[PDB]
Amino acid sequence: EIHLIDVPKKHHASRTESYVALPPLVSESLGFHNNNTLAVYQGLVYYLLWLHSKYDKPYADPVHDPTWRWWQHKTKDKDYFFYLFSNRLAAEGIYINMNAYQKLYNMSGDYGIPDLFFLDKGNWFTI
Amino acid sequence: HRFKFPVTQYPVVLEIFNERDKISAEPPYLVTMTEVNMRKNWQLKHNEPENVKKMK
Ligand SMILES: *[C@@H]1O[C@H](CO)[C@@H](O[C@@H]2O[C@H](CO)[C@@H](O)[C@H](O)[C@H]2NC(C)=O)[C@H](O)[C@H]1NC(C)=O
Ligand SMILES: *[C@@H]1O[C@H](CO)[C@@H](O[C@@H]2O[C@H](CO)[C@@H](O)[C@H](O)[C@H]2NC(C)=O)[C@H](O)[C@H]1NC(C)=O
Repeated sequence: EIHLIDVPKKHHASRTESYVALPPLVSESLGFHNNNTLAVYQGLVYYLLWLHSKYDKPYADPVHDPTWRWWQHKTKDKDYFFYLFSNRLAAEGIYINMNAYQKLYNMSGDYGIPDLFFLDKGNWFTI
Repeated sequence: HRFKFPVTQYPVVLEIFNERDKISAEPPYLVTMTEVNMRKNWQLKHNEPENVKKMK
């Protein structure tokens, strides 16, 4: 048999930036999604990628991870919003979760030797 | 339990018991005080952080 152990992180080695955008929750008893719920999902994914594009501005900004500037003040109201959804009192029954739409830096997922490797000025890797 | 005239800053410690643990009462678990005997010469003082301004 042959095995690779002490493999190196695929996303760091291949230098890939990864986002996550999970669908908004629905209070419908059967769990189905309307066309308007899918429209909301569409717009939220678009706005995530829009921040991905606008993060390339020259000025640093105070906090890394661009999605911060999207949530900002709203992060203080989460319980309130969640309350209105738990008791199904919230508008069209949709729930927009802050943590659902964000850029992941470190995850432990698919492994093995990555295909691409990137090197810069004497940095090394091991297999 | 007996108390001396003015009772000031009497701490209402609320503990939630969850089998494995007992944690303190959190701001999501907002609470109400009532006096079942209908007396009304009492006051309750509390701090409001900007986590309940909207819940409250
Ligand atoms: C989801 O589908 C509904 C239809 O069930 C769309 O609502 C229609 O919108 C048009 C606008 O041109 C109206 O003429 C129709 O009368 C509407 N239908 C009803 C039943 O009122 C709705 O637009 C769709 N959702 C989205 C986001 O486009
Ligand atoms: C309720 O009374 C307690 C005292 O038992 C207060 O707790 C103190 O708060 C001050 C800050 O103002 C701290 O310096 C002390 O260390 C605290 N003591 C203890 C034992 O926790 C509490 O602040 C009071 N509640 C409110 C809303 O003011």
